[PDB]
Amino acid sequence: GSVVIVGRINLSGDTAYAQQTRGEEGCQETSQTGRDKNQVEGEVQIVSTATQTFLATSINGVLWTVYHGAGTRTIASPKGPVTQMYTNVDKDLVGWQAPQGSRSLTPCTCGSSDLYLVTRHADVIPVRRRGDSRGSLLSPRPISYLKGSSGGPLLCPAGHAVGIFRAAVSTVAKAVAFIPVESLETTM
Ligand SMILES: COc1ccc2nc(C)c(O[C@@H]3C[C@H]4C(=O)N[C@]5(C(=O)NS(=O)(=O)C6(C)CC6)C[C@H]5/C=C\CCCCC[C@H](NC(=O)OC5(C(F)(F)F)CCC5)C(=O)N4C3)nc2c1
Ligand SMILES: [Zn+2]
Repeated sequence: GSVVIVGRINLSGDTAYAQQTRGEEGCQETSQTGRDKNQVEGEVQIVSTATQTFLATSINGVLWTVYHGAGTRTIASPKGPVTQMYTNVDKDLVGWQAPQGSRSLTPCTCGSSDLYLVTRHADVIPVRRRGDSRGSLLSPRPISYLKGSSGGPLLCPAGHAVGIFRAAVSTVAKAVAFIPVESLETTM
């Protein structure tokens, strides 16, 4: 079956807000056909397979997500199922050509230490950068709050993309792992 856009997250100036466009019944049927006529908008898509929901982030003209969510699946589109352009399991990274109407985030060149994880609810969670692929949460959170947010963006204060959220370190989450925008460009 195909990955399906079921909603999205829009970044408005210094804010993010979510919208739902599809429920479980529509997700299951569109996953089967791979045919999706819904208009696309936003930098972050809420995506779903038959059985898992997660996020996808547009960067550099590619809609990126995690392999552990998408597998090798196509993504539903107005012209039917679209094959992945990029698949790297070692990076836990897949990507498809970005849908017409999504807006690509700008890769960050700030070097900032303050990062902001966007969750699937448009919650913006502060994070302290610790290198290029890890971040420490300012307040620990039950991992429940972060589940379903893989493939969403870490942003810098200016709103640029720093990386794709991959996994969380926990024992309550204390830290997060993300794929740096630099690794996406190397893949590309
Ligand atoms: C099948 O072929 C594959 C190929 C490559 C691959 N690569 C990774 C790293 C992987 O890991 C899985 C899924 C990740 C996940 O849960 N991702 C988040 C998420 O939201 N997923 S999701 O959207 O709910 C879902 C599953 C898509 C629907 C974003 C978190 C939020 C909450 C975590 C809840 C407890 C989990 C804590 C765990 N911790 C961790 O693995 O930490 C490490 C670190 F210590 F950081 F190094 C990475 C290696 C160890 C974790 O994050 N995952 C476990 N599976 C695969 C599988
Ligand atoms: Zn920046």
